[PDB]
Amino acid sequence: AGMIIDADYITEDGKPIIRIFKKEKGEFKVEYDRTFRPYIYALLKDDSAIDEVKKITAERHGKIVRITEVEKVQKKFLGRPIEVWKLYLEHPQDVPAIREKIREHPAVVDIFEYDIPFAKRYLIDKGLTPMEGNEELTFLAVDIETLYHEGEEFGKGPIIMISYADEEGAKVITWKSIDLPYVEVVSSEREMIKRLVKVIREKDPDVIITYNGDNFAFPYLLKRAEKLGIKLPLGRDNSEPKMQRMGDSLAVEIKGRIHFDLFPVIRRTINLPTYTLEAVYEAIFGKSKEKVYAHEIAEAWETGKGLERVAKYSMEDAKVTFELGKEFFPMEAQLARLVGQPVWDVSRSSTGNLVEWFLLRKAYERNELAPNKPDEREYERRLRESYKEPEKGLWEGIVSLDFRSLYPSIIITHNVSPDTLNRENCKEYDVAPQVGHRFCKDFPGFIPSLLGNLLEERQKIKKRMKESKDPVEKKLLDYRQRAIKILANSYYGYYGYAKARWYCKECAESVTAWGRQYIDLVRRELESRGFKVLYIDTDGLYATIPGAKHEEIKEKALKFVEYINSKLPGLLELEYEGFYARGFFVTKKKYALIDEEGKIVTRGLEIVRRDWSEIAKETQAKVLEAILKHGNVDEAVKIVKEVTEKLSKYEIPPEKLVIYEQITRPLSEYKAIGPHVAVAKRLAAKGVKVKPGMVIGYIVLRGDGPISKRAIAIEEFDPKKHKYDAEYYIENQVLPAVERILRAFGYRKEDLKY
DNA sequence: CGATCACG
DNA sequence: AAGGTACGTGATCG
Ligand SMILES: [Mg+2]
Ligand SMILES: [Mg+2]
Repeated sequence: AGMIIDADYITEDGKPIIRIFKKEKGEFKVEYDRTFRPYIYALLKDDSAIDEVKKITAERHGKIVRITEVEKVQKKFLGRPIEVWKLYLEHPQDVPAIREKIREHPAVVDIFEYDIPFAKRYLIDKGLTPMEGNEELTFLAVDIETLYHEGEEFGKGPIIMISYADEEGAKVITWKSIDLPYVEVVSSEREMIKRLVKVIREKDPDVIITYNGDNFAFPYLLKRAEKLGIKLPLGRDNSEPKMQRMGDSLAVEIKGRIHFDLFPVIRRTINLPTYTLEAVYEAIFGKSKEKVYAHEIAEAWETGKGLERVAKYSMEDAKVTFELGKEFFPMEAQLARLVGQPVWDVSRSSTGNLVEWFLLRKAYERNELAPNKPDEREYERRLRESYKEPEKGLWEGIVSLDFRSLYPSIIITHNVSPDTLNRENCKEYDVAPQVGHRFCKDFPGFIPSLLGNLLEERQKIKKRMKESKDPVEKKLLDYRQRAIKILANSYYGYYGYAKARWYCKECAESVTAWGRQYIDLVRRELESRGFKVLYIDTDGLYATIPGAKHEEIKEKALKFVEYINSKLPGLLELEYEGFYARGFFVTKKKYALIDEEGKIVTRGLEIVRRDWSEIAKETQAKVLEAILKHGNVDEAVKIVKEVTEKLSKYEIPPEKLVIYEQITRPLSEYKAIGPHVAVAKRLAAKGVKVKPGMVIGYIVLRGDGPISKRAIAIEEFDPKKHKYDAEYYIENQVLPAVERILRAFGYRKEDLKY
């Protein structure tokens, strides 16, 4: 009746209850369902076996687990009818307890759909789609500033400012006197945290926007709330924000709301060497943002001087986080709806996992038994499966062309699907060029069928946009057709994704083989037009007209795409991505370009990370600037020769030689003792409370042996007594950072010293 | 070398 | 207050 924003489950008297969080004509509504039961499927060697199989037992929470009910069902598997048994369980946590007991059984051929989280199982099976309708959501951006000193335990320093922003403006809560109109002064860290809780409960936002709140703002708020003995009842059910382990990093959920962390979103959507809020804001809104570094914040807080500067930075962090959230949420909301899963989960997923959620829902709709995810063995074998070289030098006036909108059409016309591949007793088939894979034409494949529907749906949205005089629906429909384009263009890549259920190596190669015929046509037609192709990948190409005027290159390129699209049948489409003033290419997905506005765009080259020393990062940025901004590779080579000589002669300040690496576990848990851990053990031995989250700063000293034995804690480094390892900083830091870039110009590691 | 570890 | 724990690249260890 309203708009679904999330779904989860609660346990009551040992039984699961599904919770559906809704927004209905401006109001928060929570619907409960007690009737949905967890299940798996089992393919048996013979029907007789069910009598033995239904009697399988497990143990969970001290008590035994049973198969509640069994049901024989007819489904489709590998494009063939299949008879399997639906095995019902009492609680979803029963599934991981009993699934291997069922799989182990001598009469069970295989088990299926045994790793689908219960709340997602519910949404699929009940045919429920989140984010449908015109329902208007409310938003709040939240940020925090902490007092930090070098290499402190996560949460030792207090939170000193909390900022938030809305359409009503950006505000700061602090516990020191600062005279600014947007600053609220409270008495303590405890009262500042309680004020944020009060702001969230009163504003009752549907969406809480953060910039990396999954790993910084919420874990820190929770750590300080713990130390202070106070609760954070931010959930609409008064629950505290909940930390979820996603990879090695975290994910924070706020119940009844959408915690929208922009950090994974922006990282997926745009290409930047660093994802600082300042770099991101400038990239999206073309406006500069000032950074106030942690050491400046500590100095201002401790001295009590220059606090206005810190409060302005805190306020801007919230204000720009609000603006970025409003910019990036509409597309995440349309992707959620398209795949039929909540924004929380979708905003945190790869495109491959978006495809899998879309396929799982469509598989239920079409009574198609879903394949299983590969085991560790199969996953590694897929990674091991096997399926031009760029022009050297510095090129000017580079035009970029995108091929990606070609592949969905190839999958559909050739019926490329795992269920149509090398079918026995097939009457008509398509044979892939060179590779020779045969795709049955007798029935539309599961994937080609879905893709066709997706593409038809996009054409209908586009037709509705041309015929619409309402700018509000035109905006919404624009996000919708874009969301379809993103999902449709992810299928080619998905066929080759090693963790995919509907993984198909032969599908991916066949699509590559058929796609190549069009790529060779584009290449030939460009070359006859005077263009030189500098780089080609399955995704696109880069070309120039050697020694031509920039507007002439653009005009001819724009005319070229207009022409090719008129020659290519159907929905096969070439796209002019952009233009670059300069660029160079090293190998596949290793290149660097500069646009006409001076913005450097690189792929697979930059080392902007804390585990690389400043000297290596500084040298790399300088080499890229000499090449792209100055068009001078000889300047770049001289930069490297000068830096290495300076390292040899001990002319580089020790602060530019520090390496930072986080401690992620108790020190005794390490299998390999890397330099940061060798340093950490020595600190612990000295009485330092070494805990996970600590970031270890070290300098590699001159000497015999591996680097771990020669690493020193930065706080212990004495320039008089210690001598850094110049050979380590030259060969393991500086030269690796620049050798890949310079290789594009004919230099070897050996050519970059005197 | 393969295993282990960390970055964003 | 559930809920399977990404992914891909590169460096140093053992
Ligand atoms: Mg959830
Ligand atoms: Mg901040």
